[PDB]
Amino acid sequence: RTFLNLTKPLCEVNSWHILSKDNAIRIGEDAHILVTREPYLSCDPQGCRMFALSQGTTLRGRHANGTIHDRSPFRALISWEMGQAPSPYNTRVECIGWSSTSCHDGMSRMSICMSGPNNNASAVVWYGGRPITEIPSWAGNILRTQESECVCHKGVCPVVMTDGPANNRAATKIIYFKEGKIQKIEELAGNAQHIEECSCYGAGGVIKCICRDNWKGANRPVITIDPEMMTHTSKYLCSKVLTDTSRPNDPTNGNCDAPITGGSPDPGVKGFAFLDGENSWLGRTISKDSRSGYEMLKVPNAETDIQSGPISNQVIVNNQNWSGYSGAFIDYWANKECFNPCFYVELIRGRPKESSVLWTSNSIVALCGSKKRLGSWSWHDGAEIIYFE
Amino acid sequence: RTFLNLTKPLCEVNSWHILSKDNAIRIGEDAHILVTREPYLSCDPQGCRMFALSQGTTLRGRHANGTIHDRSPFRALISWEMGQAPSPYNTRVECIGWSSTSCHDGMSRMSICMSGPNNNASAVVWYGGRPITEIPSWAGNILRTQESECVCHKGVCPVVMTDGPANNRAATKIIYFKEGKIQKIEELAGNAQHIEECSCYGAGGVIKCICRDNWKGANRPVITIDPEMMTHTSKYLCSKVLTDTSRPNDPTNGNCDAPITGGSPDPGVKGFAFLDGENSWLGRTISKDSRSGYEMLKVPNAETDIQSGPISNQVIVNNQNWSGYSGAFIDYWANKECFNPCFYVELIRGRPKESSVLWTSNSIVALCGSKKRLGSWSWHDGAEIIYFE
Amino acid sequence: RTFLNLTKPLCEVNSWHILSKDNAIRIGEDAHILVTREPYLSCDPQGCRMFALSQGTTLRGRHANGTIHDRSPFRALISWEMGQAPSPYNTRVECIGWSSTSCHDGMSRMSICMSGPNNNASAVVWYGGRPITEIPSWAGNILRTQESECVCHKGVCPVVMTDGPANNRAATKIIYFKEGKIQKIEELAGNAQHIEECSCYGAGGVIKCICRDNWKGANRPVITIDPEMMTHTSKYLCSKVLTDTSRPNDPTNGNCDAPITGGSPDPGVKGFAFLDGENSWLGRTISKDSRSGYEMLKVPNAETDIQSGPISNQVIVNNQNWSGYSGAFIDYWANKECFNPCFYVELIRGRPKESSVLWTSNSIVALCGSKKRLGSWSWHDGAEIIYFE
Amino acid sequence: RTFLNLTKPLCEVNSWHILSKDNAIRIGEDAHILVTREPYLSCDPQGCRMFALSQGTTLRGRHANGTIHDRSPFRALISWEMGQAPSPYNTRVECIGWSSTSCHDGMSRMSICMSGPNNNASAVVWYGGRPITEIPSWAGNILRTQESECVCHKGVCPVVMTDGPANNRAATKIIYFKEGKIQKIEELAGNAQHIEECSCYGAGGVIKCICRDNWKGANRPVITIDPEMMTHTSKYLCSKVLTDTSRPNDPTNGNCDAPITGGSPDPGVKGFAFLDGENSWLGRTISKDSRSGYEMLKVPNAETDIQSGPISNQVIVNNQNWSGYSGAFIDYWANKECFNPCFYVELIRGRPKESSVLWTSNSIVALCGSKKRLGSWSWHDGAEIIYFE
Ligand SMILES: *[C@@H]1O[C@H](CO)[C@@H](O[C@@H]2O[C@H](CO)[C@@H](O[C@@H]3O[C@H](CO)[C@@H](O)[C@H](O)[C@@H]3O)[C@H](O)[C@H]2NC(C)=O)[C@H](O)[C@H]1NC(C)=O
Ligand SMILES: *[C@@H]1O[C@H](CO)[C@@H](O[C@@H]2O[C@H](CO)[C@@H](O)[C@H](O)[C@H]2NC(C)=O)[C@H](O)[C@H]1NC(C)=O
Ligand SMILES: CC(=O)N[C@H]1[C@H]([C@H](O)[C@H](O)CO)O[C@@](O)(C(=O)O)C[C@@H]1O
Ligand SMILES: CC(=O)N[C@H]1[C@H]([C@H](O)[C@H](O)CO)O[C@@](O)(C(=O)O)C[C@@H]1O
Ligand SMILES: CC(=O)N[C@H]1[C@H]([C@H](O)[C@H](O)CO)O[C@@](O)(C(=O)O)C[C@@H]1O
Ligand SMILES: CC(=O)N[C@H]1[C@H]([C@H](O)[C@H](O)CO)O[C@@](O)(C(=O)O)C[C@@H]1O
Ligand SMILES: CC(=O)N[C@H]1[C@H]([C@H](O)[C@H](O)CO)O[C@@](O)(C(=O)O)C[C@@H]1O
Ligand SMILES: CC(=O)N[C@H]1[C@H]([C@H](O)[C@H](O)CO)O[C@@](O)(C(=O)O)C[C@@H]1O
Ligand SMILES: CC(=O)N[C@H]1[C@H]([C@H](O)[C@H](O)CO)O[C@@](O)(C(=O)O)C[C@@H]1O
Ligand SMILES: CC(=O)N[C@H]1[C@H]([C@H](O)[C@H](O)CO)O[C@@](O)(C(=O)O)C[C@@H]1O
Ligand SMILES: *[C@@H]1O[C@H](CO)[C@@H](O)[C@H](O)[C@H]1NC(C)=O
Ligand SMILES: *[C@@H]1O[C@H](CO)[C@@H](O)[C@H](O)[C@H]1NC(C)=O
Ligand SMILES: *[C@@H]1O[C@H](CO)[C@@H](O)[C@H](O)[C@H]1NC(C)=O
Ligand SMILES: *[C@@H]1O[C@H](CO)[C@@H](O)[C@H](O)[C@H]1NC(C)=O
Ligand SMILES: [Ca+2]
Ligand SMILES: [Ca+2]
Ligand SMILES: [Ca+2]
Ligand SMILES: [Ca+2]
Repeated sequence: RTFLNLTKPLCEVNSWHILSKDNAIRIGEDAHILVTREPYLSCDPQGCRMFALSQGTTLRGRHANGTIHDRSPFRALISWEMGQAPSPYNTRVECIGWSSTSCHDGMSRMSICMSGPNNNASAVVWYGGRPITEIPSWAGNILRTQESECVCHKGVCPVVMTDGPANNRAATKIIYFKEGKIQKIEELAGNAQHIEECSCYGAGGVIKCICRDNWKGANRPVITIDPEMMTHTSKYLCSKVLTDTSRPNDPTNGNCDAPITGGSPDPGVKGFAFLDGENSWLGRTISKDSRSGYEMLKVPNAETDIQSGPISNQVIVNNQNWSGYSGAFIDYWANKECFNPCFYVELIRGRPKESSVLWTSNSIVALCGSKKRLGSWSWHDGAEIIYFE
Repeated sequence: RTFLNLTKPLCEVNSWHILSKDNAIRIGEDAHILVTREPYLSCDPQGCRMFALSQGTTLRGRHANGTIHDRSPFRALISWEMGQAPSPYNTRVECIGWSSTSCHDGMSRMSICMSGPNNNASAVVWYGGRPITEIPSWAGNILRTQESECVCHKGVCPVVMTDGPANNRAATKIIYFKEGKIQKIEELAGNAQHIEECSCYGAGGVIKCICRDNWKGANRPVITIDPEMMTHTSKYLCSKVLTDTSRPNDPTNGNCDAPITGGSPDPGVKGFAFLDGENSWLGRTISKDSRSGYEMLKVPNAETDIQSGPISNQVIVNNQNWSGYSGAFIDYWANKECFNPCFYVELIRGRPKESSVLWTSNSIVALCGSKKRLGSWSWHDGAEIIYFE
Repeated sequence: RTFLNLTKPLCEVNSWHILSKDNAIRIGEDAHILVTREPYLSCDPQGCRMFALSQGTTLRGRHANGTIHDRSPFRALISWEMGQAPSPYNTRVECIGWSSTSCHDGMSRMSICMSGPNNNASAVVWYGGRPITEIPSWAGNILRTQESECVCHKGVCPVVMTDGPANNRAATKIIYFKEGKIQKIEELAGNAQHIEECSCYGAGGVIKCICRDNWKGANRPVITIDPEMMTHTSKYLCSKVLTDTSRPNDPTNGNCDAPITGGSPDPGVKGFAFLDGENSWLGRTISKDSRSGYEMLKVPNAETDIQSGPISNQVIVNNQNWSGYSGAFIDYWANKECFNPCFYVELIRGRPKESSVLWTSNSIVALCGSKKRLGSWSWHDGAEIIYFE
Repeated sequence: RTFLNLTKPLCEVNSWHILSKDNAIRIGEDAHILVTREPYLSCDPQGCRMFALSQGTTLRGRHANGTIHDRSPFRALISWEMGQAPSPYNTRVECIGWSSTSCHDGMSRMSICMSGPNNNASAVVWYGGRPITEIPSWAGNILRTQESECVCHKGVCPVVMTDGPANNRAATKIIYFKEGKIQKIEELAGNAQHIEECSCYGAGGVIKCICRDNWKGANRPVITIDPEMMTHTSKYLCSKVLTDTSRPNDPTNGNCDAPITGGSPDPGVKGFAFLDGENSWLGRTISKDSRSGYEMLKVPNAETDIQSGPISNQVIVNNQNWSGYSGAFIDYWANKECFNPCFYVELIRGRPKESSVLWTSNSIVALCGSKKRLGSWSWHDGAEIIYFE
């Protein structure tokens, strides 16, 4: 019917309610479920779908062996009806490659996938299921993007992409698309020193992207995008509550304008946050060292006050269970007068933390905000690894 | 499309014709069929569909082991095309949780699931495939609901929920919904002493819910709802013909206002009845001790006459086979001048009655009223347990 | 969309071309294929589907064992997109039971199934996917029907049914439906002495049904129905070319008005022919004793001349391979000025002919006429029974 | 919705971007994937689909054994959503047989399959999912066609067919269709000496077909068709860059009007090229002897200059991996002012090159033109033959 406008404010959030869970690993023990990683969700005027990067093999298949590997010619972005597990019989192939993003502009879905060798990858940008535009690498070092949904306003959909070293300064750009065609390209500007795997959402005409600094900061960079002017600024989350993985203990003060460093042994993980003054929530793994457990912390003024701490918390996945990437999404077409925050968490099973199996895959759980105070429990993966031995 | 208005009477019923049967256990022995329980059926303007709570594993998979357990973070309400068996490939996830209800108001389907730990469950109410409202536990003891369809009139859909002990006085409420939003909440009133798992149907502007008293009565409670004023009354089925399971022999007289006690060893099962004067039918298991066999009895005036007995009978499942839950639905959108009574019977296989397997699951059979005098036979499950050993 | 009128003549047929083949057994050896029997095809404004009675188990499943049995509470009529093999994932349940018919009247599809014990069966008649009418057994002996498509004219669809012994005089009726409601019922009239499994088609306002006399005749009965007046007559195929299975050698003369006896060891099989003066074709098995091979014979005047012999032939399945039931259907909605005859052949595999396995099932092949002189080859099933040992 | 016409010019092409890949052998090691060969892709106003000839058994099934054999009554043309692997659950049967072509005219799709014994084969021509025409073998020796998409202009769709010897002079015709009806038949004319398996595309009101001369030449025949006059001419690709398989080294000059002999040990393979002045590209396998590797060569004026050589190259499948047939297609309904070239490569696994398994099958990769300078990597099949032993 119409191009989506981001005019609505964000809903008040006081707790999180379950939206969907696919139990993909429990089911994939017997049924023919695709191996995946890097999942997310995205909505359109008719409902929500799950997305992820297949590895082009089933979980029980002998080719599941060696699926710790991030990049091959056999991966592809695939989408399916929210709640089902991803099989070869229920999935649509959005595009071919090993890094992706996707979003619907109110009229049609744009989907983007990078593929190719490390020194020569390229993106193919699709719209309405047809390929529209190709983008070659500009720094010859693994051209990559969000791994969760992008956001559109009046037909303009910004996408953050990076090309360059994972462990040093790199070349990030924001590309503004309309119907899959490049409208403008900007070089990253501001105080964020390294940008990866941006988790983005919109409200009141503004798009905010909470990302992964894989170089220095255990605090997460924040890009603020104006989709009408097609301009942006960048900096860090102000809060002393650090939310990247492999982080040190939370300091006495955060820093709005420079990375807070430290932690061991990993340099980062995709994550997210909703930032709306008092109404601010940050997610993070529970363990400061590894991708284990997951908590949501309500931290008033996190985007602007270096002394902000948590006033409430919700365990999403207990610390005895494995988590992974986490990213934001919103059902912008809800029949509501405010945009209601949602998020998912990738439940990674297999290697390298579970090395008694030869594969690496995941399942999905997703939740959405509530104004009420709802009880909670842990929504871990649920599969028994001994069954796959 | 318009709102369903309950303007028509019940059709006359003199026997029952076969509507559907999914043979899920038979087919699940090889093809990839999800483990379920608490199934049911519900219709809309286009047709009827089957529903149940998945356990988030297939029947031959290793995770089927332990599915006797009722509540987990891996259960969800799923629905599918009537007659098909539920596989991971042909089921839509309606909501996540371990107790549910659903119904179509003539415009869209409302679905409701409860999830969470015992002392802190919440319901999420969906409308048109999107989440609308959340309701937290009010008594801190397994908030739960019907396990069969709800019924709407002019957009108003009442739901019965209980929170509190299973073996003592609890806190039942009736919640009136419209487009997923709460219109009114009433506390349970009248002579019913305990309320669970109501099976409801509509005719002539009036909604009747036949329930499970898990505390005292082997006679079933009956709530009568007026969807327009949003008020109700409650009492017991008067008839001496007892229909709950683990019940004593039928006494000389029933009791309209108080429970008839006795029976061993189990406190109750979900069941149903159609109450319409002379045109009244009661379902029950054939065995008075176990969930085995299933019979329909025409007992005129069962609703109001403590002396009422059966005038005809129809065996639905012979007493050499396992039954389970049973509930009501109607195709309110049929091209008829009256509303024709339908019902389903859950056919439970595995534990605890068949402990040579490690799982528990169910198939479905469903039948509807006929004014003719149709022959009958047993519609048992039909799987051979030894093939699963 | 309007009601189909049989306003057109039969196309001239000089040859038969391949329309569809599902190869269900070859595929069912590994993938999850439902056991069936008694298949057929039926078309509507949009296309053609295949139909069959499922046994409620896959072919490699342990419940395939014992599927020689014709009647059980686990059978159902299922329909699927023409060409595919029937799996639990791509099949629609039309109705429940162990004998059926189905046809489209231009607006919606009517499907009918009979179920129940031998001395008490009943038919349920469906229209647009809803139950409309119920019909109790009238002779207390396996109420049963065509096992191929019925035909409609101005919204009236006649159906031929039989109740009574298989080896003696039985009671056959013609029931005329309109949107699944009974318009009129007639007892069988004329000189056919027993009727079973009618294969019917329409042309120039007249319905012809070629049937199976299971009692005495190796020649097949023919019923001619006028769908506007709702009347019929009956007799036998006049040709000396006998086409039932288990027949004696063709005699010097046929018999229009009485059965011709003889044949070992089978009392009959479902069959068909198209009867149109010089343009007339008779199907039959190649073997006179058994369900083996299949051939099409152009026998001018077979309907009126006891001396009529073949002038052209086409082998459809060679005599080293198993056949089964056969029946007529036509795509009444084709973009052609005449109605072109089509037919299928059921290819039975397993018991009793192939007793090294425990099951009985089938695949399908279908063909339609051509005015050209096309070459041909055998379309046998194609599976290797050793693979299932 | 209208008849497509071919007035637009070909897009400029400087490199090739990934369009789709199905990973069928990888996924079919465990999931239930049909065995195929002779694939291609074809598009319509809604998108693009993959096509291939099934062998009517899955890859892991016992009936896979023996699938090197080309012709059987079990083969059929199947199509499915682009990117998925072909299983029994998501594939549409287009027509029955062992050699095919198909294409959409902007209103509906035409599909053609040949079937039958070597000496008496026949083609059935389908339009909009309905059979329209049959055509008998004229030379009595494996009537056969393109094995990739045909092309349409203003309702007229030409198709190239051959009947006659594989290793000598044969009888090739062009038949012109409109809604499945024959508008004209022509004998092959011009200097091409033998024609098989033409790969065709349209531009500037003209259709060019790049074929396989199986008789003498390692250079490829080129048939130029005018779909308005319904007439054609023929000769050979002029370039010294030879593109058929089993070919000698490239000579110093090609030959426009006669075959260039040599190569061992195979007489040819299906291949393609796009011919547009300086904007011309030729595909071929990397190995001169065998179906291994695959490369794209930009060769300015290949269609007219015998001295023309490559100015740029892109490896599509490396020379350590198996390839196979290759063909052209275009998405004629893209939103662009030019027709952008696309192509596929068939990735043959199993026999005869990999004789440790009993089967032959394939997977698919397809790419399209880019005006940009995109990097590349190999798109080989991906499966480990040792997992099938
Ligand atoms: C039922 O579930 C609800 C929702 O999870 C629980 O409410 C949570 O309760 C904990 C502990 O009472 C609260 O932690 C308070 O947290 C702040 C910030 O972390 C901390 O500074 C305080 O010392 C205190 O621990 C948490 O805020 C609250 N989360 C909510 C309401 O979202 C409730 O406890 C559960 N009820 C039962 C009976 O288990
Ligand atoms: C055929 O089925 C019908 C329907 O169930 C049977 O009719 C019932 O008859 C029994 C025995 O007289 C009564 O107790 C029931 O009240 C009747 N029930 C209904 C629903 O009508 C009939 O008995 C069966 N006939 C045979 C020969 O078995
Ligand atoms: C294209 C690509 O390789 N993406 C990968 C990125 C980057 O490798 C790192 O963020 C370092 O840049 O993150 C992962 O490796 C990771 O941390 O689990 C997974 C993901 O597949
Ligand atoms: C899922 C899991 O077991 N997490 C455990 C982790 C991991 O074992 C290590 O991080 C792996 O190196 O160790 C902890 O000390 C932690 O980090 O909180 C306890 C936690 O329960
Ligand atoms: C929410 C929940 O656990 N519901 C369960 C109820 C309750 O146990 C009783 O109604 C007592 O409240 O009945 C069952 O357990 C049962 O008897 O088979 C099944 C069902 O899953
Ligand atoms: C399915 C089945 O076998 N049911 C039988 C049951 C069960 O064996 C017990 O309930 C097990 O506890 O026992 C009966 O006496 C009964 O309950 O009526 C007879 C009935 O045939
Ligand atoms: C309802 C029913 O059982 N129909 C069956 C009929 C009857 O046996 C005969 O027509 C005698 O009435 O034919 C079969 O048995 C047969 O010959 O293979 C198959 C079919 O299932
Ligand atoms: C499929 C097959 O082998 N059919 C053969 C049959 C069967 O073997 C017998 O009917 C077994 O009862 O026997 C024939 O004489 C016949 O009936 O025509 C020859 C035919 O080739
Ligand atoms: C109908 C048919 O058999 N087509 C086959 C053709 C012809 O055999 C040859 O082109 C010689 O005519 O090509 C193949 O054999 C081949 O070379 O791989 C495969 C294909 O199945
Ligand atoms: C996939 C593969 O292994 N290809 C190899 C082939 C084949 O082994 C032979 O053609 C088998 O006949 O041999 C080569 O010399 C060639 O043809 O270029 C090297 C190439 O790497
Ligand atoms: C797994 O892959 C490794 C390396 O590719 C190989 O050595 C090993 O044999 C494979 N293991 C299995 C169980 O397939
Ligand atoms: C079944 O589950 C129990 C408890 O988790 C476990 O001890 C046992 O090993 C499992 N048995 C099988 C056969 O998987
Ligand atoms: C070709 O199609 C275009 C677009 O619909 C149309 O404008 C044009 O008239 C057509 N050309 C011819 C020659 O039919
Ligand atoms: C494969 O087919 C051949 C020839 O039909 C046969 O000899 C052999 O037994 C079959 N092999 C297998 C493993 O089935
Ligand atoms: Ca970091
Ligand atoms: Ca009770
Ligand atoms: Ca007979
Ligand atoms: Ca050649």
